This record gives sequence, C-alpha cells and structure tokens, in this order.
Amino acid sequence: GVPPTAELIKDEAGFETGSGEPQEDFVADLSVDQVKQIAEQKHPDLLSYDLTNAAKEVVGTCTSLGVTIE
Amino acid sequence: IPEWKQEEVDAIVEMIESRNTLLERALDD
RNA sequence: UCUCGAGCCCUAGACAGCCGGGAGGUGAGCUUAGAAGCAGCUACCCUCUAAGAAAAGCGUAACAGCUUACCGGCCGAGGUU
Repeated sequence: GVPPTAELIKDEAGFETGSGEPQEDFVADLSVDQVKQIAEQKHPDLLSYDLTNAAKEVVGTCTSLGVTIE
Repeated sequence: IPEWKQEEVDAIVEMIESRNTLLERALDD
C-alpha cells in the first residue's frame, strides 16, 4: 500500500540518491520527530507492536545509506 | 548442561507465572 | 576387517532420515533500461519470534522456482572428529 521506506526517506531528506559507501559518506539527515511520522505511515507494512520498535525498522535502513540522525 | 537451555527454562517459567521438553521442564517447576 | 588412544556432542533427546517452519520492514543502496539472496560495488543493519543470511548452492533475460543455513515435531541411543 504505502510506498517503500527507501522512498519515504528521500522525501524528508531532500536528496534523491543514497551513498556509494554508507556510514562513511553521510548524505542525508533526520530528526527524531521526523522519524516518528514515518513510523506512523508504515504501521501496516511493519510487524512491530509499539511505535518504539516501528521506528527501529525505519532507523535500520537509514545509516546504511548515509542518513545521520540528531 | 548447555546454558541457553537453562536460560530458556527460566524465560518459560517467567511467562508461566505471569522445545516441548523445555516446556514440560518449566511446568514441573 | 580387527585392536588401542584423544577431543567433542547426547534422554534438557544427540547423528541421520521423514514432516512442518523457513516470516516481515525490503524487490536493502548503489550501479544499471533491469537486477528484486545470488552480474558488479558498499554495507550487511531491526521487527516479529520457537526459528529464518542485506543469503551458502543450483535456477531465471530479470522475476518464479528448488533447496542451504537457522527452528519446531516425529523417532530413541549412542554419535561425531
């Protein structure tokens, strides 16, 4: 239903591509609340019961693209 | 006497309060 | 084929075989018209959970498909280096 994570990130990031080599080349960034919103849009797609873990899954694709958090 | 087996028997007993062999072990407890 | 020694695993059920499970975020990013476990390059992270790799091997033009790891059951005595 709701579009894939890789895309939902590139929107609130402002960047279109990821990184040639992740965690070594920081491309995009993300605040905590911004990730809370993304955690809400993928409730059906994710298996996590709490919004706590729901975040962790999204937060699990970011750093592997060069998406730092603050 | 593997440790992970002991940690499971505990975890099971923990849910009982609040592998089939490991379930029975916990029931007995 | 016979004999002797060492280590490790095992009734909290080992070795094997058979059955069942092998799940989601996600067909990871990049690259590429496309690449979705599996052309290449980088990374290889978290959920549900009793398991389940950013996939060990075949397979596809690419998907699919077939299984490997891993978990559970049946079985029951030694097994393995």
